[PDB]
Amino acid sequence: MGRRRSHERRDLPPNLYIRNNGYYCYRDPRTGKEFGLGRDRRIAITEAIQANIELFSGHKHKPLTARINSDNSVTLHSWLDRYEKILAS
DNA sequence: CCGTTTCGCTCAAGTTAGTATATTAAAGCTGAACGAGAAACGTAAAATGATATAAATATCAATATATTAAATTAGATTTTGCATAAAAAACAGACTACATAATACTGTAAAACACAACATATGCAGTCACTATGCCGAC
Repeated sequence: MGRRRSHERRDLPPNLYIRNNGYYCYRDPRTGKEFGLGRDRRIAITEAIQANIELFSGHKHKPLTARINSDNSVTLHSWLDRYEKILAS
């Protein structure tokens, strides 16, 4: 992979970059080069967004096996089970 | 004696009957840590119980007679409780004199930055290689 995922990519489209000088670039699916898009975040992002298309349903993440995860997991039944206990008190 | 069916029971999902509180305000309860003076104890030293026997000293009744400590007065006086009042010193109530800050006003250097023509390294702009398995193709 070489770079894998990084931290700045966490909030940037697939074909988008982010140099050291807070600048963003536009990758090219022909040779691998890139150009200069914008200085802002949502601006450079939206640009790469309208380039190919938006994200998807959720998140990709597909290395080789798996790793730690700490996302959202709200549920009604789960709450209800905790509610029945509070009632007994 | 034993099996079979009805009946007493409790679990599970609808159908009704009843009563109504939150903050202020000020305590009251109780586990746990905090800080000295007096007497029961105990080993050690001083006074006393132990112990006995012929000789020395005290035990005491019954009454005369000189002696004396000391409570009982009785009058004398330091001692003790309580102010009164003025000489003497403290200290606000005045006031000008004196040295000192806040302020009144003039005199002068210079901080702080816009404005404007250049000068140019450096970040950004644009393209190819570095570095190593995908994908696609065979096994």
